[PDB]
Amino acid sequence: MTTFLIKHKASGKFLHPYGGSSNPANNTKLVLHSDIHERMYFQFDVVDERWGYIKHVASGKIVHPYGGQANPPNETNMVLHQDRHDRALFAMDFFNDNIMHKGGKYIHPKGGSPNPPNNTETVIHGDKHAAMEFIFVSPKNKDKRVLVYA
Repeated sequence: MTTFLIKHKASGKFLHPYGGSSNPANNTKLVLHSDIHERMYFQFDVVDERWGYIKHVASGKIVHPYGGQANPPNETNMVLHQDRHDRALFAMDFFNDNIMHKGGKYIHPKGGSPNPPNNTETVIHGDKHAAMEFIFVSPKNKDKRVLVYA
């Protein structure tokens, strides 16, 4: 199914598991990093119309708010975990360019910087601004948007 990079729009860095492993342990944090390789490729498993799991290709683990809450508060870390459940549902809003968790909050770089350094953690946060925007691009062309829903 269609593979993509999650690119932070303001800085051009990508979502990675911290340490870049092909098999990250449960609860490894998701960070921003400039490197491109097969261990930062993602896919999107549609569950219910806009909602689905954001899946790390190399390991098959998916994105979760740490602790798996329905309504994680601001600053909750994004991590990878093997479990599938409704608290790991996100919508990939490719029109407003953001990623929304089921509870209504978004993925941010921690600190909200438009230029986070390599290995900055990502967190849940309710705010909307230029620095929490993400676009979904081809592994072979980091400037070409791809359709994550098909």
